[PDB]
Amino acid sequence: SGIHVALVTGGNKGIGLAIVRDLCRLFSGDVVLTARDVTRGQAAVQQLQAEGLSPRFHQLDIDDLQSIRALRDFLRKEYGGLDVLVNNAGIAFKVADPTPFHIQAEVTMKTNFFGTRDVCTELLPLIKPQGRVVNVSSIMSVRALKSCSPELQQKFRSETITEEELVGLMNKFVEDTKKGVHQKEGWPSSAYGVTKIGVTVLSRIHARKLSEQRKGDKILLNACCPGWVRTDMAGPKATKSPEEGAETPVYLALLPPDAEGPHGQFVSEKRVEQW
Ligand SMILES: NC(=O)c1ccc[n+]([C@@H]2O[C@H](COP(=O)([O-])OP(=O)(O)OC[C@H]3O[C@@H](n4cnc5c(N)ncnc54)[C@H](OP(=O)(O)O)[C@@H]3O)[C@@H](O)[C@H]2O)c1
Ligand SMILES: CC(C)(C)n1nc(-c2cccc(O)c2)c2c(N)ncnc21
Ligand SMILES: CC(C)(C)n1nc(-c2cccc(O)c2)c2c(N)ncnc21
Ligand SMILES: N[C@@H](CCC(=O)N[C@@H](CS)C(=O)NCC(=O)O)C(=O)O
Repeated sequence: SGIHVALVTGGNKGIGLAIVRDLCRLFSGDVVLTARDVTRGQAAVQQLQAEGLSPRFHQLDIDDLQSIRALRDFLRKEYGGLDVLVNNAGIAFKVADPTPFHIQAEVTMKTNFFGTRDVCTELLPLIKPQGRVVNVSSIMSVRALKSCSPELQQKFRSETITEEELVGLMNKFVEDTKKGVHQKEGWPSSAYGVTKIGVTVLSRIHARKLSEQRKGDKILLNACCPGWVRTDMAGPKATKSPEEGAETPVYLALLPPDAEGPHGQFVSEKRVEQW
C-alpha cells in the first residue's frame, strides 16, 4: 500500500529528538518531527539534516486543540492515516519550584494527561493496521501508585475502568489540591507522578479498546519509561544519554508485524513491569 508514516510529539529536543533520529534510520517510511514552537522544530530538523537524515516537520502543541486538529487533517490528507504515534511530549516542575502545589497539579495535568489524551482522541482513529502507539509515561507512575490509598490503587489497577472514569479521577486530583484536601482524599504528593498514573492507565484502557474494537488489525499500544535521561527535564546528573533513553520507546514503536505483544503493558528497559 501507500507510504508508511511515524510521528513523534515533543520532538525538538531531549528524548523526543533522539526517538525521531532513530526512527529516521529504522522506520520504513516517513518520519514527522513535531514541535509546539515552529522555530525550535525547524532547527531540530536542520540538525538532523546535517546528520544526513530527512525528517518531515509539522507543528503540534498538544495543549491547543486547533493544532491537534490541523495535524489530524494533514495526516488524513497526505497519508490517509498514521502508522506509528509516539506520545513523548511532557512537562515537570523542578523539585525546588516554589509554585503553589495546586498550580503545579493543574498545569502538569493539563499537558501530561489532558494534552496526551486529546492527541489520542484525534489520532487513534487514524491508526492503520499493524500500527504501533507508544505513550511515554514514567517509572514515577509506579512509584506514585504505591502512595495512593488502597481504594485509588484498586481503581487505577482496574481492568474495567473507562476513559471517562479516569478523566474524572485526574480532574479530582487537581480539584482536591485546590481545596487543600489531596492527602486526606488518598492522593500522593507528586503531581507529576499522578499525571503519569494518568498516562499509564490511559494506555491500559486504550489497549483494551483496541483489542475489543479492532480485533484482527494487529495494533500494539504500550506505556513506557525511558529510564533516567540527561535532558532539560531531568538535568545533567542523569545516567542515560537521550540515545539510551530512546531505546525502549523505539523498541515499542518498531515491534515486528504480527507480534502478539507486548500490548497494554508498562515497559521499562524493554521489559514488562507489573502494574
Ligand atoms: N529522565 C527523564 O528525562 C525522563 C524519565 C522518565 C520519563 N520522561 C518523560 O519523557 C518525555 C520527554 O521528556 P524529556 O526528558 O525529553 O524532556 P524535555 O527535554 O523537557 O523535552 C520535552 C519535549 O516535550 C515538549 N512539550 C512540552 N509541552 C508540550 C506541549 N504542550 N505540546 C507539544 N510539546 C510539548 C517540549 O517542547 P519545548 O522544547 O517547546 O518545551 C520538548 O520537545 C516526557 O513525557 C517525560 O515526562 C523523562
Ligand atoms: C544503529 C543505529 C541505526 C541505531 N544508529 N545509531 C547511530 C547513532 C550514532 C551516534 C549517535 C546517535 O544519536 C545515533 C547511527 C549512525 N551514526 N549511523 C548509522 N546508524 C546509527
Ligand atoms: C531523581 C531520580 C534519580 C530518583 N530519578 N528521577 C527520574 C526521573 C526524572 C525525570 C522524569 C521522570 O519521569 C523520572 C528517574 C527515573 N526515570 N528512573 C530512576 N530514577 C529517577
Ligand atoms: N513538585 C513537583 C516535583 C516534580 C519532579 O519530581 N520533578 C523532577 C522530574 S520528575 C525534576 O524536575 N527534577 C530535576 C530538578 O529538579 O532539577 C510535582 O509534585 O510534580
